[PDB]
Amino acid sequence: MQNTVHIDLSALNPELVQAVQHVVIGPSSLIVHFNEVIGRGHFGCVYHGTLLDNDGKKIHCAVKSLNRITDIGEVSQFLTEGIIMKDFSHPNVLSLLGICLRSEGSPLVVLPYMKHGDLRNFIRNETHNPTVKDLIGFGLQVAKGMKYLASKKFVHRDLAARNCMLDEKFTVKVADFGPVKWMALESLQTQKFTTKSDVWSFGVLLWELMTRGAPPYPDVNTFDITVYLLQGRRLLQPEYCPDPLYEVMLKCWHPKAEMRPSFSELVSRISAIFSTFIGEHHHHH
Ligand SMILES: Cn1ccc([C@H]2C[C@H](N(c3cc(F)c(NC(=O)c4ccnn(-c5ccc(F)cn5)c4=O)cc3F)c3nccn4nccc34)C2)n1
Repeated sequence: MQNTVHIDLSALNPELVQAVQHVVIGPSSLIVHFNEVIGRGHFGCVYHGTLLDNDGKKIHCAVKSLNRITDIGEVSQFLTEGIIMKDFSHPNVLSLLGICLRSEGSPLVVLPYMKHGDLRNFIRNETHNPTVKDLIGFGLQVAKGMKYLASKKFVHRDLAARNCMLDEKFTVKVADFGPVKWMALESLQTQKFTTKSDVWSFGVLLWELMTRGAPPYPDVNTFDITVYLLQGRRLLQPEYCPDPLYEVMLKCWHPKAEMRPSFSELVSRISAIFSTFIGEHHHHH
């Protein structure tokens, strides 16, 4: 039976199994709402979950599972993915709550629940219609999360609005659901990624925010993005986007990687722009 698979934890890489052992969740503290699916694919599924804290109070979570398991390699990759987040501790970066290892079945990767889902779908929703200032604030939040990750020498490689999520307090968490329109020029040419190519992707993400989730380069199938960028062309300034914020976008797309601002510089510059735009806003950024 597929629900009787038993994983030999001693087959896993020693550093991986040490990391998993520090984040174990006892099954008695977790209710997986197997009938409440957040998202499903061929290989995995994410469910609503309830964690019971040490007072018996409820923590809403999301619980990742593998579907059918046939080899230890699938399990190792699944756990390695979860453990990426283990040492992330920042308000603007998605964290790992832990890993639940029942006797049988898939290991379960437990994450804090993000009430408002991914940032791109959130800002595209016509009944959310976020204000200019709140969109700037979301960008500032992403910049703060990326400043933290860059300080840990973590290169994201797929920063985009679709990979950020928004929780109940409207805190943005940089994440990766697991991308040529977001890639730096040098990454398109060499397939090498750095923090400076994350800065390029952040520029595109800011553009996504200020267009309320318009697809960048919508005609991409009709031209070559490398040629476009080599000839100096860039995404055009969104309507209602403040001029200094568009200049920030342009700096992120400098053809010379070393000339792009650091994420520390971006936090300072966007915080200045946020502070002087006096408009309606709702969220704590
Ligand atoms: C076809 N389909 C569409 C959707 C899905 C499922 C649901 C979706 N889902 C989700 C998002 C993630 F983003 C993750 N993330 C990771 O598993 C992860 C692994 C390793 N490293 N990072 C990371 C973190 C920070 C960083 F800088 C770089 N990487 C990760 O984020 C897991 C999820 F289940 C959630 N949907 C709604 C609400 N919530 N609430 C918590 C999680 C989610 C996925 N399927």
